[PDB]
Amino acid sequence: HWGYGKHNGPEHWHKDFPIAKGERQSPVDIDTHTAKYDPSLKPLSVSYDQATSLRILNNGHAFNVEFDDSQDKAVLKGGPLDGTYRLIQFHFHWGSLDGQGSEHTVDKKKYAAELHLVHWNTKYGDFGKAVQQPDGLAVLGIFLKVGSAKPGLQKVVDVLDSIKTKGKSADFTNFDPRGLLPESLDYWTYPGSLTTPPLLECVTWIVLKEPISVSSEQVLKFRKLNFNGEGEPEELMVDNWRPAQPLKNRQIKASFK
Ligand SMILES: [Zn+2]
Repeated sequence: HWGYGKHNGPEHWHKDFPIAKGERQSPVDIDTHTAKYDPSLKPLSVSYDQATSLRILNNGHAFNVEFDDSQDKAVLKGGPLDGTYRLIQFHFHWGSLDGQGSEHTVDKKKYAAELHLVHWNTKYGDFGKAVQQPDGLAVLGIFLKVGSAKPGLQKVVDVLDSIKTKGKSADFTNFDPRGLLPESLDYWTYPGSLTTPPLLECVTWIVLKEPISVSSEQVLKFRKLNFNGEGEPEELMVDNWRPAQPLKNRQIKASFK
């Protein structure tokens, strides 16, 4: 169907999803000199103490670590947000080479990968209703660079062998997403979209300034995943990132000077 290849990749998505050419598409390049420091932006509140991970799934485009979102167990508030948003899943985008893989860029710099922690606004009741609203989602984006290992990532890396191909899932309980955060919660924010079809313009993006470091071995394991299902020709799950889209009539704000 849509994907990341030569014949079905991002430049083709507008044919099935015309919002791909819309006014608030993501990702974008973050021009750090043009972003506006906004002193009215509050610190982010990340409350992940009671998070309940359940499962990890290869969906053919990335792998999602899924959470129980039927109660306020893992929530994001504050920052640019005016409500309570519940964590539903996180996943990554990454490259075939360490020099690319992120979706957002910073002064045109591409990082090796990018983590998206996806949350939905509880005033809309469920994720499927939230994506139909302009303030439905809050996505926390975190850049990954290759250097020292991230100890909190290793449990994810080690299960990937069990979900090599599209449609495979595995039990994945007791995973603590706090182990994926950098030290600082300084962030940029702007209004945008899902970065995969259906590309809905429902996201408040919150992109952290500080990257996390992961080891070369950790990202190598991401690159052993497959886009295909079992019993089909092997297509490595790499370069599953959408490039930067036009900023159009949007302002990126910074929580820091
Ligand atoms: Zn994503």
